[PDB]
Amino acid sequence: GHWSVHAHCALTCTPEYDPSKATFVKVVPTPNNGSTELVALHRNEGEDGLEVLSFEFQKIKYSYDALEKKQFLPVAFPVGNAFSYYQSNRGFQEDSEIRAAEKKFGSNKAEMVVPDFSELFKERATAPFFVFQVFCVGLWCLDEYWYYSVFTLSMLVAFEASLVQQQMRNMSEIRKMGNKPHMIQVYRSRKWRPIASDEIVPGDIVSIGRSPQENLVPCDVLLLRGRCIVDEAMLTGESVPQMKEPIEDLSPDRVLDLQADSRLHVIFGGTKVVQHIPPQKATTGLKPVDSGCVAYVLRTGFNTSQGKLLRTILFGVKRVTANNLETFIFILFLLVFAIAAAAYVWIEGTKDPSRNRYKLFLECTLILTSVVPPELPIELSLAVNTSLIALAKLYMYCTEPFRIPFAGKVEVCCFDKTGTLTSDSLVVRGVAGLRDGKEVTPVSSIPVETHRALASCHSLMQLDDGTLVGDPLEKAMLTAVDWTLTKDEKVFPRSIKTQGLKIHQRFHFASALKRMSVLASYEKLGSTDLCYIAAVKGAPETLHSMFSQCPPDYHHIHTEISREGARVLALGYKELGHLTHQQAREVKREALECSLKFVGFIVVSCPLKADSKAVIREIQNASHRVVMITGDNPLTACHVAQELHFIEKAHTLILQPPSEKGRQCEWRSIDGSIVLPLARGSPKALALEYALCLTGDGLAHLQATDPQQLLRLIPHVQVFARVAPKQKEFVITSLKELGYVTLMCGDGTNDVGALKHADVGVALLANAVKLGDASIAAPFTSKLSSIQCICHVIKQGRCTLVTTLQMFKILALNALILAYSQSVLYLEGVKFSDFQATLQGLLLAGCFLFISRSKPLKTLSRERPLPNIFNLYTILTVMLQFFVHFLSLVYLYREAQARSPEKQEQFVDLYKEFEPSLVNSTVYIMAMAMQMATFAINYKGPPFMESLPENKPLVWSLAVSLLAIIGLLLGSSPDFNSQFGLVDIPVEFKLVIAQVLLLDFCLALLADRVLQFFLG
Repeated sequence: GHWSVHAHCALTCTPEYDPSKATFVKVVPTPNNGSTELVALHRNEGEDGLEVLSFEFQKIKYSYDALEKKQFLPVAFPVGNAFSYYQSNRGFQEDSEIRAAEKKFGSNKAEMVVPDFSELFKERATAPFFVFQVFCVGLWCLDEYWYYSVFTLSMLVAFEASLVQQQMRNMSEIRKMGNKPHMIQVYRSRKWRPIASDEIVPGDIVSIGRSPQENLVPCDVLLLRGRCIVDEAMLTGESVPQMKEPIEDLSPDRVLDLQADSRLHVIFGGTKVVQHIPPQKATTGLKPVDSGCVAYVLRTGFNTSQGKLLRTILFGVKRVTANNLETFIFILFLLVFAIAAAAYVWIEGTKDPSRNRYKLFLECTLILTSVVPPELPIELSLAVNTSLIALAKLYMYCTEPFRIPFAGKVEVCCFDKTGTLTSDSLVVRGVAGLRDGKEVTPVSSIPVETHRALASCHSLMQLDDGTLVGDPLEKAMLTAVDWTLTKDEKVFPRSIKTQGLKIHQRFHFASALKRMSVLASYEKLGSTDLCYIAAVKGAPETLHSMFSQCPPDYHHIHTEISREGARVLALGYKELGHLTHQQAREVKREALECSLKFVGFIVVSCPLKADSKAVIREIQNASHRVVMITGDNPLTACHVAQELHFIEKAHTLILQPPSEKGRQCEWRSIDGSIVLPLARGSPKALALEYALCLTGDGLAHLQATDPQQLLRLIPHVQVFARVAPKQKEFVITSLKELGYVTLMCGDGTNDVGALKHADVGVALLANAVKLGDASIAAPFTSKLSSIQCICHVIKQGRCTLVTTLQMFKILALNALILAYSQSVLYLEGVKFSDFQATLQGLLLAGCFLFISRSKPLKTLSRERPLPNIFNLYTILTVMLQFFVHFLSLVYLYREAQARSPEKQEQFVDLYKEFEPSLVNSTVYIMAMAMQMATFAINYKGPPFMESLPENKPLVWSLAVSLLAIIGLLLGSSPDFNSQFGLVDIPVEFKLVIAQVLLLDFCLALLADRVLQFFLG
């Protein structure tokens, strides 16, 4: 189809090479994705005298940089300009130049293109396989087999129309998620205008706000000023809304990076606005009529994140393509036996001079067309569709079907304990470090300084309804604190006679700094002066050095707290003395951390889910390896891992990078008793001796020193800890490079990048639907917080893979039987009339459809599905069965031919049509027996799928086929077999026919089962 396009383009107009004036330019799709297309260039007048030829591909604009690069390049977006310049940037000033800029840089239309069902059918009809099929149908027409042609063409067009219908049903959903265009209050020509969403262009300044109609954010915008409560669920999927901070406070020397500064300052498109905080009237700047937060438009068109993902959804694949090498080699092998049969056909026919040659070549081509089954990719699509529909009932969505089959081949599965293996809600047991010893004191008895430190240090927010929403950790601590949080960022104690604390501004968590700070002031008792007190929290290991005064048992108590597995978080509070109002704005975010005072720890219990234990046990029972990738304390992860039996060795040793440069890395055990430096040899012996786990800092050190030993060590490691999001992508890709099929289950925003690159990925959304950033483009998407989705998806993958193997085997045997039977038996002047091979076509169609709908078991088993069709078992069984059936067929033919009386007249009138015979009867009955035997023998039952009797449709179909075979062989009803035009056989030789049929069936069963037993 794609190659068929360029011939038409060449015919319409010649390709043009000269860059002076090109009428049309071919578009290279690139192997990753896309399709071959031709686009007409756009010629525009240049105001400055410089012309640019432009084209649009997938609604993405690219330009020929005739000035510097002399090549096609995408249009540069205003995001690349300096952050400080945009701070100083005012925006456009006049409307004529506004249309000038809109025309010259293009526009953005969030509406998508939905092809018509007729158009979709026409576009699918160009596929090579449908053309091959319709050619074959025409060949059956030419061989006078008119009924055969009409039935096969009807079935093929019916299935293609069914595919088009399900494609249209999917397109209807994409239409449903489409966002209707709407008016927006935007700043242009030094004024505010009512402007529709479609006509927004980058460089515009828009003051967005909480729309009374709950209108979604049109596109990505950069929050210039003000605070806003934004619900990024439908895009990002975090149940916790992410705060947005104004950039006027940001330093001008900073250079904006999308990856680093995405969460707190740039407002993504497609999100829903809940509440916007208006800036103070004292500040001088952009003044909006609607009193909404002013924002700058960075990215538009489909180059925005939501647009990128949904356009990749649309123009990525119409239907899943599975024309892999295995299918090609299957066709090739069946075609090899086809060519052998056809060669015998031609030779034996040419041995006879009387018969026509052109007709003989016609049935030769008929045999060839019959060999390649017209239903070959149809049932692969059917099996994938049935698997998808079955997997749908488990409340789990699948954005892309194609790596569903990859689920069966999984060997190593990755898990995250944060939020996925443990509930995020949890509970707080107390506040530690405020009393002598390792004992944790209740929240009631902790000092008031700890009370204010815990209460102030929170990023929680208040909605219009005022419901408390935020991080479950902060949620739980404030619940223990019990101080009310008001919409005015004032924290009031419920039962404590202390003045409330008003948070002036919040510094949020940074991954690199591993800390966050809160800056606020409290009124002194008996005076109106404002005393600024700042409470901070973060990584205890980082927070230790920043304490000015610290107890000696800090690391000791931290070690024992992490021993229990409870999440430990150090609390800090600095006096800071008295501060002025302006100086509070003056102080930067990295200055609050210095000269801190220790306040104590907090123990945060992580409750391991009970349902986790059974699924982990089952997945280890599946001859699979499980690896833990998480970010908390490494020995905390060790406690979690041993609790779920992730590690079963006598001891486990942690890896640390050495304090001094040039020192060889040395492991230390959890108890610390066993210490051994890393050896250059294989860690297999140590792994047998004890379990190994890697820390994130050690991971970085091993990356920086030499990747080789790291690559050797990764496969045998069970626990990964303190791993930042980039290094999770690192570890997933590293596991993939070893060749093991990778499965990962993640929920947090840190896991998006890793789930992007995993071979099979599932994303879990709490509560609910959120439909997170990953879940848009994750391989799979699950709505249930439990991780039973892992075992369910693995089971479905096993089932679909075994079904595909089954299907290829059935098609191979059945095609070979029908092909050889027809090929030689037409040579003997014995061809099927319309009714009988119509019947066989119905039996094949019905049996294929019923076996396509197999059901799986309830529990998985230790045995592993075969990797693919390319294994010795399949080829050896197909050949052994084929010879076992071939010998029987040859015996039947010779035994019959030794019996039928010869021709009465050598020359037969050409006008005479088919007249019934007995060889017809024997060959058709034997072929039916062979199809029945194929279906009965090759159905692999437990423990990979249900038993043979359980699949009631297939049992009924096989029973009907066997009843038809037995009734025809008996020939009890003369009307019945007369309708089929089958001549009666003498009973003395139904005896032999039945005996040889049973012998063939039993030999096939015994041979196949003994082969399975020997090569299991």
